[PDB]
Amino acid sequence: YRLKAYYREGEKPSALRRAGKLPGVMYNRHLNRKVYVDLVEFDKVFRQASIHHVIVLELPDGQSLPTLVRQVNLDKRRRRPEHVDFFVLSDEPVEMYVPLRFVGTPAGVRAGGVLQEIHRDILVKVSPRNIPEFIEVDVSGLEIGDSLHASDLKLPPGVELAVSPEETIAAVVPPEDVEKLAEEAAAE
Amino acid sequence: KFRVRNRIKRTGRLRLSVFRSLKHIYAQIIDDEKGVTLVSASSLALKLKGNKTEVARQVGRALAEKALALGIKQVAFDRGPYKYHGRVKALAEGAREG
Amino acid sequence: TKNGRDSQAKRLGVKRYEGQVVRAGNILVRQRGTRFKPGKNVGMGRDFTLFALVDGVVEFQDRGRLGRYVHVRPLA
Amino acid sequence: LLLECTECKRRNYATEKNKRNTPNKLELRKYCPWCRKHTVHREV
Amino acid sequence: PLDLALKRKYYEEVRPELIRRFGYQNVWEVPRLEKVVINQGLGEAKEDARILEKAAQELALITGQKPAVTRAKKSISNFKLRKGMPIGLRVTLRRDRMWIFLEKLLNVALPRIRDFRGLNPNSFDGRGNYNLGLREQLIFPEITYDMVDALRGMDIAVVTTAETDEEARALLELLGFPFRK
Amino acid sequence: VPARIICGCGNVIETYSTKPEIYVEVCSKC
Amino acid sequence: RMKYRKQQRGRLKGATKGGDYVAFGDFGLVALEPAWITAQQIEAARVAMVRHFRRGGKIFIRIFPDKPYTKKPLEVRMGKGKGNVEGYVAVVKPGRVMFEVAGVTEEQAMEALRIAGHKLPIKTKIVRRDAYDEAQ
RNA sequence: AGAGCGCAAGGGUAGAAGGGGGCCUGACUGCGAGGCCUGCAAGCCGAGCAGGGGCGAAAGCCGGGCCUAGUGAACCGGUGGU
RNA sequence: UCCCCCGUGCCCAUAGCGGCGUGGAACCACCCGUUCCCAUUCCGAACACGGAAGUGAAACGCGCCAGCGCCGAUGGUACUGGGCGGGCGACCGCCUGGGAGAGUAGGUCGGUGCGGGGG
Ligand SMILES: [Mg+2]
Ligand SMILES: [Mg+2]
Ligand SMILES: [Mg+2]
Ligand SMILES: [Mg+2]
Ligand SMILES: [Mg+2]
Ligand SMILES: [Mg+2]
Ligand SMILES: [Mg+2]
Ligand SMILES: [Mg+2]
Ligand SMILES: [Mg+2]
Ligand SMILES: [Mg+2]
Ligand SMILES: [Mg+2]
Ligand SMILES: [Mg+2]
Ligand SMILES: [Mg+2]
Ligand SMILES: [Mg+2]
Ligand SMILES: [Mg+2]
Ligand SMILES: [Mg+2]
Ligand SMILES: [Mg+2]
Ligand SMILES: [Mg+2]
Ligand SMILES: [Mg+2]
Ligand SMILES: [Mg+2]
Ligand SMILES: [Mg+2]
Ligand SMILES: [Mg+2]
Ligand SMILES: [Mg+2]
Ligand SMILES: [Mg+2]
Ligand SMILES: [Mg+2]
Ligand SMILES: [Mg+2]
Ligand SMILES: [Mg+2]
Ligand SMILES: [Mg+2]
Ligand SMILES: [Mg+2]
Ligand SMILES: [Mg+2]
Ligand SMILES: [Mg+2]
Ligand SMILES: [Mg+2]
Ligand SMILES: [Mg+2]
Repeated sequence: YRLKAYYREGEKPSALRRAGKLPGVMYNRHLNRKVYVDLVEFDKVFRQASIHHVIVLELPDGQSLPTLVRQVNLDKRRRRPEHVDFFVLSDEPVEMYVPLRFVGTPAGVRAGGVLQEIHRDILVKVSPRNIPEFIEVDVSGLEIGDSLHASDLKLPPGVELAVSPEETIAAVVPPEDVEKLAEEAAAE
Repeated sequence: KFRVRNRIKRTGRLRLSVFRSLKHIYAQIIDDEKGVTLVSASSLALKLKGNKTEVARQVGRALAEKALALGIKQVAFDRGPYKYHGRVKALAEGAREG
Repeated sequence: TKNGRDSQAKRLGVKRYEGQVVRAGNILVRQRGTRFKPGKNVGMGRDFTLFALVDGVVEFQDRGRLGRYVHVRPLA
Repeated sequence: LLLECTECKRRNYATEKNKRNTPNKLELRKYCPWCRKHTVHREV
Repeated sequence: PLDLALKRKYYEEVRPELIRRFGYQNVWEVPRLEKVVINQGLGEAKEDARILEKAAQELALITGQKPAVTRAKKSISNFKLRKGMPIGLRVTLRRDRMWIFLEKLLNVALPRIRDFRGLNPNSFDGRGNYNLGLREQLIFPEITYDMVDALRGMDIAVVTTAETDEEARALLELLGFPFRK
Repeated sequence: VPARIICGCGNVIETYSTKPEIYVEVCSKC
Repeated sequence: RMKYRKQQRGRLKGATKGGDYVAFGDFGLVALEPAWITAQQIEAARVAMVRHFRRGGKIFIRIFPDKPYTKKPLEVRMGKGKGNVEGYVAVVKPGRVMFEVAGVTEEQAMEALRIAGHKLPIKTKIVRRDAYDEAQ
């Protein structure tokens, strides 16, 4: 998506936030510059945006930049964004957490059971052309007691998984109820 | 190993670093506390024959003659990784001979 | 209870700091082990006490791997 | 244990501590007296 | 005495049999025996230091080399042991006397064993060395019958420039080891 | 010394070891 | 459990580390005020949760009582407290995410979690997931 | 380096303070520049000088033990000495 | 001056771990042997002496990759000398000077002395 950036120098980082402008920074192997999106806006942008889809950022320099949110420091004490990391992409391969859409209802969840979903997304090395709006997960043969790892992913063309090749992706854990309110009572 | 070297350096001045190869036997006189060597009476890769012990003793008188013409006199001896006994031995041993 | 027991304070630490004149023998640092190390004109004794070996100014060396040393840079 | 060393053919003691049943019935370590210097020391 | 069958066996027989089998490029890369260690787990002679001398002097005529011992570091409370004191014989043999021990092994020691079957092939330590157990050491030549006071056991070890068990497997078969296929 | 192994079955290997009189049996020859 | 006996009280400084982001299940329950939460309080909510939504999803409890809690027995002053009557608590700064559910409807969780905060001795807000993470 | 370093804990530590050896008794006498610490009394560290020694080829190291506990003013009295 | 080797200090992992490659003229290693000096709680493995031939396989030397390790900003925050404010309280907030850790960007298969042999 696209969001209107601005340049920042001396301005009091704190005095800014009162205005509404969530300060931030764009940087990449060659670039590093002070900035500040607008909060009400960044919200909407980043609400859907997050850190999967790229965001091209417009300065009054007209320059459209090929960046995505590297990390955002939230302020503890009632969630809110403090300031924003913006990784300027170029074209060389770049690592990034691409989503995961878990599709289909497993054997587990049917006979009562639970969608445990360790990674609602995953980190993969990839070039900017490949912004794989997501990855598929054949979650359906899964059972309460069973778990699909990383080495089991529907990897789109040209994409290489950066994470360890053995991390678990999701799993199916039992539900939880009253065969565990009596037993959990006296026994312990 | 090289524990020794630490022990020597502590004393103060004028290490005689006796290195010795299977065919050779070099020898620096290093003044630490600046990282410079003063004399460098090598041996096999210098000039002298091939008999080892008699060679060492001869290279002993090497540093010897080379030294006094400068000022040295502290026998301070790096009995390096090799235990003082033979080639190394004769070495300093000749350096004492004069 | 069975507590409230303890051993009197041992008042240890760097006794002279970097860039102080010192006479010979001046205790330079009192220490739990070799938290510091001797070095130039600086001896050490049974307890690990470090002390000047000649009057002069003190300085502190960090040497990573090798540990920290203390010396007197003499002059007169 | 209280052990007080003694000089041979003379008179001079020393600070010591022998051990009880531990392997140690007689001790013969050297030292250094005032009159003259260095002479063998028996227990007693 | 620098000469024997196994002295040359390795050479005018095994040396090139290996160059064919695996094909090196340098004279040294070729797998060589160079270290035979012989060990004993004598927790038994914990008491009798006498029986310590027998396994030692016996070891002398079988290994054709002076024997050595080694007491433990953190000894088993439970099985009558505590600190530096116990006993475990050990005698590394090298050079030629190593060979003169080996010749007795695969041409005398092995052939007369209580139902010997073949050197267990799994006994290769993933890398290039071998370790195998024996019960009766009286299968050795010099050992007479009316002399042994007890069946003392032990286990030998042979270090090889071998870098893999395959390479070692071949190098022991070629010198002459009765493998259980 | 030269240790002869007159192993009982038909063979006599002149190896090296202790005592040239090495009486044996059922070696490699059988 | 382990470690050693009884432990200082300490203060509850700024909400600092005390807080973060949902990190498992769909919805979360977060602390506004600072507090020692008792095991008997956690566990009180834990049950109130399931017992509400039977054969339910998965409740993750992300606060945990490693602080042993002392208390002298109706006498006067001699030594540290016998302690432990309330046993143990969890130090919980404003913003910490205590419980979150998974495998449930928005109104299942908007209830479960609601009930729980009641069982707790503190003021709490409920949470979604928005997007807020760390990646690229 | 998570072992070991007699024993608690700690700080230190294999570029040994840890394991093993060969020779040995400096678990010396006479002293003590200068400091740490400290109300006092006490405690602590200590180069170096001399005497006569020990190990080392030697530079050198040794005035007990990796260190920090293992203790008791003064009186009165015991034993041996000049 | 320049290039390679050898001995040796300084920086203290951006030197390292692991992987591919390469150098034997010299230099060094492995190497031949155990009579002499000397040596192992057993072994010439190690120390030691005398030294054909062989070798660069191991070792080491030089390079090249970033998987581990290590180094690592900036921006922002936490905290907080000093100064204050609200509220009824556990606590919360501003002014002013200081400012992390972690995390991102990123870097990194070293830098350099003195002496010696060799073109
Ligand atoms: Mg199953
Ligand atoms: Mg990586
Ligand atoms: Mg220098
Ligand atoms: Mg008190
Ligand atoms: Mg001293
Ligand atoms: Mg000491
Ligand atoms: Mg001392
Ligand atoms: Mg090659
Ligand atoms: Mg409440
Ligand atoms: Mg000793
Ligand atoms: Mg004084
Ligand atoms: Mg004083
Ligand atoms: Mg002194
Ligand atoms: Mg003297
Ligand atoms: Mg004298
Ligand atoms: Mg000393
Ligand atoms: Mg000691
Ligand atoms: Mg009185
Ligand atoms: Mg009295
Ligand atoms: Mg009395
Ligand atoms: Mg190579
Ligand atoms: Mg080549
Ligand atoms: Mg060649
Ligand atoms: Mg001989
Ligand atoms: Mg190579
Ligand atoms: Mg380079
Ligand atoms: Mg690191
Ligand atoms: Mg790091
Ligand atoms: Mg930082
Ligand atoms: Mg940092
Ligand atoms: Mg250099
Ligand atoms: Mg260098
Ligand atoms: Mg040329």
